[PDB]
Amino acid sequence: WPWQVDISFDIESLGKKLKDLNQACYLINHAEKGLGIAQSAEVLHPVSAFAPALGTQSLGDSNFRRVHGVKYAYYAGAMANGIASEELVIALGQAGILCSFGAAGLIPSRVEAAIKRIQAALPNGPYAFNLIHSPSEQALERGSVELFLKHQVRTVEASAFLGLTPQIVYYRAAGLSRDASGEIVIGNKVIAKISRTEVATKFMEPAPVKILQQLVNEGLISEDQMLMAQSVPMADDITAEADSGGHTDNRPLVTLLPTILALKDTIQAKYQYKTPIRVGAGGGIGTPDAALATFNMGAAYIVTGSINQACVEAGASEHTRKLLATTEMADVTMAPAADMFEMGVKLQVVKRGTLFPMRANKLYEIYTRYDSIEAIPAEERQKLEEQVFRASLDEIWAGTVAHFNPKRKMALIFRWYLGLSSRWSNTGEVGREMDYQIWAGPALGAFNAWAKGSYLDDYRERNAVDLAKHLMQGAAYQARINLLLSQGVSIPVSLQRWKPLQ
Amino acid sequence: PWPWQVDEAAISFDIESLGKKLKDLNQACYLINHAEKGLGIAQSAEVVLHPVSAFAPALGTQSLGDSNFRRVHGVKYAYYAGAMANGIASEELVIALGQAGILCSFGAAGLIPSRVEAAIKRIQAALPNGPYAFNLIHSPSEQALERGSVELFLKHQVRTVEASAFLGLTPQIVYYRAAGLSRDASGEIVIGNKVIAKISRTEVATKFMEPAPVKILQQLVNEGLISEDQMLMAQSVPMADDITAEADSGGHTDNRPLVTLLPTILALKDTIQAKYQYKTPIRVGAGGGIGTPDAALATFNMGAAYIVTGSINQACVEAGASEHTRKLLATTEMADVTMAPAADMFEMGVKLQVVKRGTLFPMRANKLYEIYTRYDSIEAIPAEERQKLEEQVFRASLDEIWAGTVAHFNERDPKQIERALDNPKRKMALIFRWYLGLSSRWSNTGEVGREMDYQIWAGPALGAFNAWAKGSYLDDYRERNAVDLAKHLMQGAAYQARINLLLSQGVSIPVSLQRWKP
Ligand SMILES: Cc1cc2nc3c(=O)[nH]c(=O)nc-3n(C[C@H](O)[C@H](O)[C@H](O)COP(=O)(O)O)c2cc1C
Ligand SMILES: Cc1cc2nc3c(=O)[nH]c(=O)nc-3n(C[C@H](O)[C@H](O)[C@H](O)COP(=O)(O)O)c2cc1C
Ligand SMILES: [Ca+2]
Ligand SMILES: [Ca+2]
Repeated sequence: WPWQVDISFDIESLGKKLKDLNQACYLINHAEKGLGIAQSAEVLHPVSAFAPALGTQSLGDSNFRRVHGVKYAYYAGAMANGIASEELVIALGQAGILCSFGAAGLIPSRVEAAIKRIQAALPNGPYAFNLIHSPSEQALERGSVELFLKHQVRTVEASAFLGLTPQIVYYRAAGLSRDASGEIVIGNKVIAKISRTEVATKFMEPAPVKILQQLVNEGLISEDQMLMAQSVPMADDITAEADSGGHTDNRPLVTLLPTILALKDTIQAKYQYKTPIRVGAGGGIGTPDAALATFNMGAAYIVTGSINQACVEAGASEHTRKLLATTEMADVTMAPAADMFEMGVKLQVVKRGTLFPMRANKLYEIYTRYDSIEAIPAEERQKLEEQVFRASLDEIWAGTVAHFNPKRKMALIFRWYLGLSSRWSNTGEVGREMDYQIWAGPALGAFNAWAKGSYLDDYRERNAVDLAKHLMQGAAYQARINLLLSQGVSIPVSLQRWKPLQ
Repeated sequence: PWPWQVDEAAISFDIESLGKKLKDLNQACYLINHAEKGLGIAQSAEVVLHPVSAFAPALGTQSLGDSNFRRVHGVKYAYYAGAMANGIASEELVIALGQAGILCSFGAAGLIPSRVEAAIKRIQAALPNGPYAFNLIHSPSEQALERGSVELFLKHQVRTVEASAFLGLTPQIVYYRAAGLSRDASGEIVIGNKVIAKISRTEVATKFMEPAPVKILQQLVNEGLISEDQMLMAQSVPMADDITAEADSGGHTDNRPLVTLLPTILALKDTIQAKYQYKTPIRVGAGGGIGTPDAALATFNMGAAYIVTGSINQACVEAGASEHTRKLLATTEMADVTMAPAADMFEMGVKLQVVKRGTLFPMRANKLYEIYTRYDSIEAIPAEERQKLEEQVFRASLDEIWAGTVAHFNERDPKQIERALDNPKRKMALIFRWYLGLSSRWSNTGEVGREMDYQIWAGPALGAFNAWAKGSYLDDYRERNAVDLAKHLMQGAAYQARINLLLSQGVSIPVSLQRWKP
């Protein structure tokens, strides 16, 4: 290196200079004091190692930040039933951070209200809305899309898809237009969250002609839109969702992400889109360490979820938040999902401080083993009635009927619990604590452990914005440390990691 | 920020040339954003003609991982190929890796002592100065056997053991460690017998990071097995030099996320190292999920001293696995693995990670656990379900299987047969375990006609590998050499570090150059 200097061997000061990512670091050894650092040099103590000013903006894909209009290559993933609440979106968006409104499970009127509120607060973004695939209820998907289009909601996080549907195709294609120069403008942005290559492929490739044609025919998109749709991917960003809270197939981040990046390279080479497809990732990200790891694999951006439910902005009860602050990595497990209960799908939930997973598991065993509720041995039937429902199955069924084969009846009854248990947690239903269904992964325990001993120990002091900052600033910090280490600098262990001190 | 300038015609804008130069890790890279032709790159600069807008130093694989790991183990990369049972991590594998300066752990688990001794002799002939290791697997039921292995290792001066499946210390692993301790000419401690402990739980890591306890040491001294000075020395050095954090992986696993497990173990390391202040610090590396350069890089950059591979090595021509298996393994995609009942600890619900494409083992094994748990006894299994097992799985009556098992365990370990009845559950388990046991052997040896029952250990790392490799010469199983894979992961990781660097400076690197490809 070409520099020399004439500052500093003061350990506390070493920490301060290292942590200022807005300034370059010039490193000196000598003897003693034996590692020194300066923030200015000149083209006579020469310089042994260097780190440039590289901050949070240096992580991830700059195009992600440009396209979404955000300060970080980060987003807070949707959380069902308004858990990713209006307050959450607004707080994050006010900070220049992307967040997906948790539309899943909410009624249309509720979603409309959220749109209005969010748009009032964030007239020029950033924000996204969750569009969840609803296999059983196509009309509902159509409805959400119409709403989004009606209000010019420009960004959607598409999740739980098994491939394309006419509704997501419609959203995508309806946003396309030509600029003065004749180039395609992609007005409706899509972030497709996936865990399989088969589905990723569908979103990385253009929409099919036949679906497009029907949309033209139905008067939903224009001929040119149909044409344009054939030359742009179905999503701008692909979120690889590894092992995570909620619905998940438990794939390792370190294998999923690389696999999807491989796929990306393949598709990009084949289509040569003018704007390259981006691949980001989530699932397991609760620390600076994990955040950096994910960027380091080639993630365009990172996604958090579990840690955000723990924050004061989230639509989750005080009880629940409090409990989330104590939840360790061993305190989560797989349990039956209300959605696709019948096929045995499971989701990752909290199992300490609640009996939900045991109870859900019981409902599945019973559902699968009996023909009808009548076949359930008056025996365990009565314990269910006592411990789970707190009312005869018949009475549950009556309520259900007012909310409007025997196997189907049994499911409908059981889904009362599977469904309401999530609501109970979200709203804080008193006396129903032991039945709270609370979605979370190992990310949360990771976070908690990382934060132990800090101000973050108090659930009341957890703000989504702050968490984002820690992950991003921490990652950036640790990137600098790696750079110096790579060069043979002896950074003291106590400075090697970003910890929450303030 | 950059104090150099560069004369044109040293610069290229050529994309073929960009790639070549980026990939040359022995030379630094000076980048310039020219009005045109845009991105340029040179490998020499002035110091005052265009100014430099981005830089990457010459930094190669040696900057990855812990240099002490390399010095201590006498290897050229901070990497090791993990043990694979029943000789899957074969003599051929160990030799090929060791000959290249790459650490490999011989798969001694399940092999008989004479076989292990033969292995030792062959390996030591080929590698008189290393590097190599031997797997010492904990056998909770069978301390005499663990004892024999250590005895064999000490006899032949096998200096490096990969200690796996431990739940804590045992007198055998302690003996191994302590017996290797000597003084140098200055009186300093020499750690002759190196130990790499592979763990997934903090409770176990802790034991291996701390010194051997007084009580066991004292015992060894009393038995005449180690000297008093060796006992003294043992109190100042860790039980293991290296701790491998094993995340989600092929074979036995508790499916821990690498991105949460490794930082947890590193933090523990820091704590213990700070407490004991060992002259040579304890190190933590990691495996589980490492099948690509991206993953390798991220792992190093989390703080791993080294990386460990396992699933990908089984796929290589040196592995002690059948040609059929190896060929299969090249077809395995990331979702083509699943958890299945383990033969070892079947009854306790222990599972392991196996291939589920091109073999029905997992489906069949899972069915067995289902049946075992559901029914009181073999006689209670619905006639037609039991029939389908006999046709499709056992290829014989359950009573014929039982017959063989009795005969077998009566010559080997009659305790099982005794214990197992009156108690139909245990008898049923014993019968089912016949399949769980042999299915591995079938794969390893390539039993003809038992292809759909092959038990083949593997995690998603293999799938990621296959995806990474797709379209390359590596598509052909016959072209997969362990050394080559190691080198690809190491060099690729180095390459990606440079790419990341440059990207972080805002350099527009073409998508096709962002990842290291075969
Ligand atoms: C309580 C909770 C609710 C969630 N709800 C949704 C949802 O409705 N739709 C969706 O696509 N993802 C949902 N997610 C997934 C997150 O958006 C994110 O992808 C995931 O949580 C990241 O993994 P992590 O849990 O390891 O952080 C939810 C996650 C949690 C923890
Ligand atoms: C087929 C196979 C056999 C293995 N046998 C052993 C063994 O006998 N002892 C052991 O400690 N680890 C064993 N392992 C684990 C590997 O040594 C290594 O730790 C692990 O495979 C790395 O994770 P990965 O599968 O994601 O690469 C085995 C792994 C595989 C795939
Ligand atoms: Ca999820
Ligand atoms: Ca394993």
